[PDB]
Amino acid sequence: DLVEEILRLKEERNAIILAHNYQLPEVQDIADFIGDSLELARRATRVDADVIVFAGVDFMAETAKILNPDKVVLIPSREATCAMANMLKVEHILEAKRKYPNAPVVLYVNSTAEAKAYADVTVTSANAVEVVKKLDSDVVIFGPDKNLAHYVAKMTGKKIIPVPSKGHCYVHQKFTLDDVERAKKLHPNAKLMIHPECIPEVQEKADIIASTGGMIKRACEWDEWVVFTEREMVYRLRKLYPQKKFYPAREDAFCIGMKAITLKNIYESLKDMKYKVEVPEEIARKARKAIERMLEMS
Ligand SMILES: O=CC[C@H](O)N[C@@](O)(CC(=O)O)C(=O)O
Ligand code: SF4
Repeated sequence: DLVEEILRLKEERNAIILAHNYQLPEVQDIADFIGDSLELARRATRVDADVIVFAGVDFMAETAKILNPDKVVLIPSREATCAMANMLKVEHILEAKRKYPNAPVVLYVNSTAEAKAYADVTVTSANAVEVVKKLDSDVVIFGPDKNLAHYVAKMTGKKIIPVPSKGHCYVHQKFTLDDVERAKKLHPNAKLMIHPECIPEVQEKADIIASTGGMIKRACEWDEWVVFTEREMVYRLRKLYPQKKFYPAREDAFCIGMKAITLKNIYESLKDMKYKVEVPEEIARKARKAIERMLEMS
Protein backbone atom coordinates (compact mmCIF):
# COMPACT_ATOMS: atom_id res chain seq x y z
CA ASP A 1 0.00 0.00 0.00
CA LEU A 2 1.90 3.04 1.27
CA VAL A 3 5.25 1.44 0.39
CA GLU A 4 4.18 0.53 -3.16
CA GLU A 5 2.67 4.00 -3.57
CA ILE A 6 5.96 5.63 -2.60
CA LEU A 7 7.90 3.45 -5.05
CA ARG A 8 5.42 4.31 -7.83
CA LEU A 9 5.82 8.04 -7.26
CA LYS A 10 9.57 7.77 -6.72
CA GLU A 11 9.81 6.14 -10.15
CA GLU A 12 7.50 8.66 -11.77
CA ARG A 13 9.25 11.70 -10.23
CA ASN A 14 12.75 10.44 -11.16
CA ALA A 15 13.45 10.75 -7.46
CA ILE A 16 15.86 9.26 -4.97
CA ILE A 17 15.18 8.96 -1.23
CA LEU A 18 18.13 9.71 1.06
CA ALA A 19 17.60 8.55 4.65
CA HIS A 20 19.76 9.43 7.64
CA ASN A 21 20.96 6.66 9.96
CA TYR A 22 18.52 7.89 12.67
CA GLN A 23 15.47 7.39 10.48
CA LEU A 24 12.74 5.01 11.53
CA PRO A 25 13.35 1.40 10.41
CA GLU A 26 10.46 1.48 7.92
CA VAL A 27 11.89 4.64 6.36
CA GLN A 28 15.41 3.21 6.10
CA ASP A 29 13.83 0.17 4.44
CA ILE A 30 12.44 2.22 1.49
CA ALA A 31 15.44 4.55 1.11
CA ASP A 32 17.83 4.40 -1.84
CA PHE A 33 20.85 5.50 0.23
CA ILE A 34 21.30 5.45 4.01
CA GLY A 35 24.08 7.20 5.91
CA ASP A 36 25.18 10.42 7.50
CA SER A 37 24.23 13.75 5.92
CA LEU A 38 27.47 14.38 4.03
CA GLU A 39 27.60 10.79 2.71
CA LEU A 40 24.01 11.17 1.51
CA ALA A 41 24.60 14.50 -0.26
CA ARG A 42 27.70 13.08 -1.99
CA ARG A 43 25.95 9.85 -3.01
CA ALA A 44 23.27 11.92 -4.78
CA THR A 45 25.91 13.66 -6.90
CA ARG A 46 26.46 10.26 -8.58
CA VAL A 47 23.18 10.39 -10.54
CA ASP A 48 21.06 12.79 -12.57
CA ALA A 49 17.94 12.17 -10.51
CA ASP A 50 15.57 15.11 -10.81
CA VAL A 51 14.35 15.00 -7.19
CA ILE A 52 15.86 14.22 -3.77
CA VAL A 53 13.47 13.41 -0.94
CA PHE A 54 15.59 13.94 2.16
CA ALA A 55 14.42 11.81 5.09
CA GLY A 56 16.36 13.79 7.66
CA VAL A 57 16.49 17.27 9.19
CA ASP A 58 16.67 20.80 7.77
CA PHE A 59 20.43 21.36 7.57
CA MET A 60 21.00 17.99 5.92
CA ALA A 61 18.54 18.79 3.12
CA GLU A 62 20.39 22.10 2.74
CA THR A 63 23.74 20.31 2.35
CA ALA A 64 22.20 18.08 -0.34
CA LYS A 65 20.97 21.18 -2.18
CA ILE A 66 24.42 22.81 -1.83
CA LEU A 67 26.10 19.79 -3.46
CA ASN A 68 23.18 19.15 -5.89
CA PRO A 69 21.99 22.62 -6.98
CA ASP A 70 20.66 21.02 -10.18
CA LYS A 71 18.17 18.87 -8.21
CA VAL A 72 14.87 19.70 -6.58
CA VAL A 73 15.46 18.83 -2.91
CA LEU A 74 12.37 18.10 -0.83
CA ILE A 75 12.03 17.85 2.94
CA PRO A 76 8.82 16.07 4.00
CA SER A 77 8.25 18.22 7.10
CA ARG A 78 9.27 21.71 8.08
CA GLU A 79 9.36 20.39 11.66
CA ALA A 80 12.29 18.08 10.85
CA THR A 81 14.82 20.43 12.46
CA CYS A 82 18.17 20.24 14.29
CA ALA A 83 18.13 21.88 17.72
CA MET A 84 21.92 22.10 17.89
CA ALA A 85 22.43 23.64 14.43
CA ASN A 86 19.76 26.23 15.07
CA MET A 87 21.37 27.47 18.33
CA LEU A 88 24.08 29.10 16.20
CA LYS A 89 23.20 32.61 14.99
CA VAL A 90 25.26 34.61 12.50
CA GLU A 91 25.94 37.22 15.22
CA HIS A 92 27.77 34.53 17.24
CA ILE A 93 30.18 33.94 14.36
CA LEU A 94 30.73 37.62 13.65
CA GLU A 95 31.47 38.45 17.29
CA ALA A 96 34.08 35.72 17.53
CA LYS A 97 35.60 36.78 14.18
CA ARG A 98 35.83 40.39 15.36
CA LYS A 99 37.72 39.31 18.47
CA TYR A 100 40.02 36.84 16.67
CA PRO A 101 40.35 38.19 13.12
CA ASN A 102 43.22 35.82 12.26
CA ALA A 103 41.45 32.68 13.47
CA PRO A 104 39.94 30.37 10.82
CA VAL A 105 36.23 29.76 11.21
CA VAL A 106 35.44 26.02 11.21
CA LEU A 107 31.87 24.69 10.99
CA TYR A 108 30.88 21.14 11.85
CA VAL A 109 28.93 19.70 8.90
CA ASN A 110 25.97 19.61 11.34
CA SER A 111 25.20 23.30 10.79
CA THR A 112 22.99 25.52 8.66
CA ALA A 113 23.99 26.39 5.10
CA GLU A 114 24.10 30.03 6.19
CA ALA A 115 26.67 29.23 8.90
CA LYS A 116 28.78 27.29 6.40
CA ALA A 117 28.96 30.46 4.27
CA TYR A 118 31.02 32.13 7.03
CA ALA A 119 33.31 29.11 7.38
CA ASP A 120 36.79 28.83 5.99
CA VAL A 121 36.38 25.02 6.08
CA THR A 122 33.89 22.41 7.31
CA VAL A 123 34.71 19.26 9.26
CA THR A 124 33.19 15.86 9.89
CA SER A 125 33.65 13.99 13.17
CA ALA A 126 36.14 11.67 11.49
CA ASN A 127 38.41 14.37 10.01
CA ALA A 128 37.95 17.24 12.49
CA VAL A 129 41.15 16.55 14.44
CA GLU A 130 43.32 16.13 11.34
CA VAL A 131 41.89 19.20 9.58
CA VAL A 132 42.08 21.47 12.62
CA LYS A 133 45.64 20.32 13.38
CA LYS A 134 46.49 21.22 9.77
CA LEU A 135 44.91 24.71 9.74
CA ASP A 136 47.52 27.48 9.80
CA SER A 137 46.63 29.01 13.17
CA ASP A 138 46.99 28.14 16.85
CA VAL A 139 43.53 29.65 17.52
CA VAL A 140 40.39 28.35 15.80
CA ILE A 141 36.73 29.41 15.93
CA PHE A 142 34.54 26.27 15.93
CA GLY A 143 30.81 25.66 15.99
CA PRO A 144 28.14 24.86 16.70
CA ASP A 145 28.78 22.05 19.20
CA LYS A 146 30.81 22.84 22.31
CA ASN A 147 31.33 19.17 23.16
CA LEU A 148 32.84 18.34 19.77
CA ALA A 149 34.87 21.54 20.15
CA HIS A 150 36.16 20.29 23.51
CA TYR A 151 37.16 16.99 21.91
CA VAL A 152 38.96 18.75 19.06
CA ALA A 153 40.76 21.03 21.55
CA LYS A 154 42.01 18.08 23.62
CA MET A 155 43.19 16.16 20.52
CA THR A 156 44.92 19.09 18.75
CA GLY A 157 46.15 21.23 21.64
CA LYS A 158 44.84 24.32 19.85
CA LYS A 159 42.81 27.13 21.35
CA ILE A 160 39.26 26.42 20.24
CA ILE A 161 36.67 29.19 20.55
CA PRO A 162 33.24 27.45 20.56
CA VAL A 163 30.39 29.39 18.93
CA PRO A 164 27.89 29.68 20.48
CA SER A 165 29.59 29.03 23.84
CA LYS A 166 26.69 26.87 25.02
CA GLY A 167 25.89 25.13 21.72
CA HIS A 168 25.07 21.45 22.09
CA CYS A 169 22.79 18.60 21.03
CA TYR A 170 20.19 17.72 23.69
CA VAL A 171 20.03 14.12 22.42
CA HIS A 172 23.68 13.44 23.13
CA GLN A 173 23.99 15.74 26.14
CA LYS A 174 21.63 13.55 28.14
CA PHE A 175 24.11 10.64 28.37
CA THR A 176 25.68 10.61 31.83
CA LEU A 177 28.39 8.69 33.62
CA ASP A 178 25.55 6.72 35.22
CA ASP A 179 24.66 5.50 31.69
CA VAL A 180 28.26 4.39 31.12
CA GLU A 181 28.22 2.49 34.40
CA ARG A 182 24.86 0.88 33.65
CA ALA A 183 26.21 -0.15 30.22
CA LYS A 184 29.25 -1.86 31.72
CA LYS A 185 27.13 -3.45 34.45
CA LEU A 186 24.71 -4.97 31.95
CA HIS A 187 27.18 -5.73 29.13
CA PRO A 188 30.63 -6.36 30.64
CA ASN A 189 32.10 -7.80 27.44
CA ALA A 190 31.02 -4.84 25.29
CA LYS A 191 33.05 -1.87 24.17
CA LEU A 192 31.55 1.63 24.04
CA MET A 193 31.17 3.61 20.82
CA ILE A 194 30.52 7.24 21.77
CA HIS A 195 29.47 10.17 19.60
CA PRO A 196 31.69 13.27 20.04
CA GLU A 197 28.59 15.33 20.80
CA CYS A 198 28.48 13.58 24.20
CA ILE A 199 29.81 15.46 27.22
CA PRO A 200 33.58 15.25 27.89
CA GLU A 201 33.37 12.97 30.96
CA VAL A 202 31.39 10.50 28.83
CA GLN A 203 33.85 10.84 25.91
CA GLU A 204 36.64 9.94 28.37
CA LYS A 205 35.05 6.50 28.87
CA ALA A 206 34.83 5.70 25.15
CA ASP A 207 36.54 2.78 23.49
CA ILE A 208 36.00 4.66 20.22
CA ILE A 209 34.87 8.25 19.60
CA ALA A 210 32.95 8.36 16.33
CA SER A 211 29.91 9.82 14.65
CA THR A 212 27.57 7.46 12.84
CA GLY A 213 29.71 7.03 9.72
CA GLY A 214 32.72 6.09 11.81
CA MET A 215 30.68 3.80 14.05
CA ILE A 216 29.83 1.76 10.95
CA LYS A 217 33.44 1.79 9.76
CA ARG A 218 34.98 0.82 13.11
CA ALA A 219 32.41 -1.73 14.33
CA CYS A 220 34.81 -4.38 12.95
CA GLU A 221 37.08 -3.76 15.94
CA TRP A 222 34.89 -5.71 18.40
CA ASP A 223 31.93 -8.08 18.37
CA GLU A 224 29.75 -6.35 21.01
CA TRP A 225 29.02 -2.63 21.35
CA VAL A 226 26.97 -0.26 23.51
CA VAL A 227 26.00 2.64 21.27
CA PHE A 228 26.06 6.18 22.71
CA THR A 229 24.01 7.99 20.08
CA GLU A 230 20.40 8.32 18.93
CA ARG A 231 18.83 4.94 19.54
CA GLU A 232 17.78 4.27 15.92
CA MET A 233 21.48 3.83 15.10
CA VAL A 234 21.19 0.42 16.75
CA TYR A 235 18.83 -0.77 13.96
CA ARG A 236 21.28 0.32 11.25
CA LEU A 237 24.24 -1.39 12.95
CA ARG A 238 22.28 -4.63 13.53
CA LYS A 239 21.28 -4.72 9.87
CA LEU A 240 24.84 -4.17 8.62
CA TYR A 241 26.51 -6.50 11.17
CA PRO A 242 24.01 -9.22 12.07
CA GLN A 243 26.77 -11.38 13.62
CA LYS A 244 27.67 -8.74 16.23
CA LYS A 245 25.71 -7.51 19.26
CA PHE A 246 24.61 -3.89 19.68
CA TYR A 247 22.76 -2.28 22.61
CA PRO A 248 21.48 1.28 22.95
CA ALA A 249 23.09 3.28 25.72
CA ARG A 250 19.65 4.78 26.35
CA GLU A 251 16.46 3.85 24.56
CA ASP A 252 15.03 7.34 25.20
CA ALA A 253 17.87 9.09 23.31
CA PHE A 254 15.61 10.21 20.44
CA CYS A 255 15.91 13.13 18.01
CA ILE A 256 12.47 14.74 17.74
CA GLY A 257 13.41 16.37 14.43
CA MET A 258 14.22 13.00 12.85
CA LYS A 259 10.85 11.66 14.04
CA ALA A 260 8.98 14.35 12.07
CA ILE A 261 9.61 12.17 8.98
CA THR A 262 7.08 9.38 8.26
CA LEU A 263 6.15 7.14 5.35
CA LYS A 264 2.94 9.16 5.01
CA ASN A 265 4.66 12.49 4.56
CA ILE A 266 7.31 11.00 2.27
CA TYR A 267 4.36 9.97 0.11
CA GLU A 268 2.84 13.47 0.35
CA SER A 269 6.25 14.98 -0.44
CA LEU A 270 6.41 13.07 -3.74
CA LYS A 271 2.75 13.59 -4.58
CA ASP A 272 2.89 17.39 -4.11
CA MET A 273 6.61 18.14 -4.71
CA LYS A 274 6.97 19.75 -1.25
CA TYR A 275 8.64 21.13 0.75
CA LYS A 276 11.20 22.58 -1.62
CA VAL A 277 14.50 23.43 0.07
CA GLU A 278 15.97 26.78 -0.99
CA VAL A 279 19.55 27.91 -0.43
CA PRO A 280 20.57 31.41 -1.67
CA GLU A 281 23.02 31.29 -4.55
CA GLU A 282 25.85 33.11 -2.80
CA ILE A 283 25.44 31.16 0.44
CA ALA A 284 25.62 27.90 -1.52
CA ARG A 285 28.74 29.02 -3.40
CA LYS A 286 30.45 30.03 -0.16
CA ALA A 287 29.33 26.85 1.61
CA ARG A 288 30.45 24.68 -1.31
CA LYS A 289 33.87 26.34 -1.15
CA ALA A 290 34.24 25.42 2.52
CA ILE A 291 33.10 21.83 1.91
CA GLU A 292 35.45 21.40 -1.05
CA ARG A 293 38.29 22.84 1.02
CA MET A 294 37.64 20.21 3.70
CA LEU A 295 38.04 17.46 1.12
CA GLU A 296 41.33 19.03 -0.04
CA MET A 297 42.66 18.91 3.53
CA SER A 298 41.58 15.32 4.25
O1 LIG B 1 28.41 14.38 11.79
C1 LIG B 1 28.00 13.46 11.11
C2 LIG B 1 26.84 13.98 10.29
C3 LIG B 1 25.49 13.32 10.44
O2 LIG B 1 24.66 13.70 9.36
N1 LIG B 1 24.84 13.62 11.69
C4 LIG B 1 25.38 12.84 12.76
O3 LIG B 1 26.39 13.58 13.41
C5 LIG B 1 24.39 12.47 13.83
C6 LIG B 1 23.72 13.67 14.43
O4 LIG B 1 22.82 14.20 13.75
O5 LIG B 1 24.03 14.10 15.58
C7 LIG B 1 25.92 11.53 12.26
O6 LIG B 1 27.01 11.18 12.72
O7 LIG B 1 25.24 10.83 11.46
S1 SF4 C 1 20.59 14.34 17.02
FE1 SF4 C 1 21.14 16.36 17.77
S2 SF4 C 1 22.56 17.15 16.31
FE2 SF4 C 1 21.65 15.35 15.34
S3 SF4 C 1 19.95 16.20 14.15
FE3 SF4 C 1 19.05 15.64 16.08
S4 SF4 C 1 19.30 17.51 17.29
FE4 SF4 C 1 20.60 17.79 15.52
